[PDB]
Amino acid sequence: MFWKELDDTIFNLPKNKLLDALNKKRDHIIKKLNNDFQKPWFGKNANGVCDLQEMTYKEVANRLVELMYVKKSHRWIDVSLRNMY
Amino acid sequence: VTSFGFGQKGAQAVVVHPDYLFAVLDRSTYEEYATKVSARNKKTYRYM
Repeated sequence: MFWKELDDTIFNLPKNKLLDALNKKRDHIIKKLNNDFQKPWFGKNANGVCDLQEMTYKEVANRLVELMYVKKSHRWIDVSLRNMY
Repeated sequence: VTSFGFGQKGAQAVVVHPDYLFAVLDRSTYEEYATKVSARNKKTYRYM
């Protein structure tokens, strides 16, 4: 349902209104990428959601282990994501 | 810092270390101060 909300509003726009609509809809999009959608927002500093450039390198790396390594089954999602980390 | 100019224009500054400012203020004010500096340092880091 969140896929459809971005289809009627953001994704049908042309290129000139695309970057402006994402700026005004930003913290609302970040709200349901974390809550509703399967691909989360990557930025997470001091348990606060954030932008990417306000994260340290260690919490950038530990968030890559959080979102690409399955700790319950001790395996990666992909080898090519292991070759990304 | 002394500077001598044309037209009989001499000058002198004296530049004291910051730690002699950071001992006229108590423990509550300093450790509240050092946080906003560490906040601004990372924010100016991203800007620079």
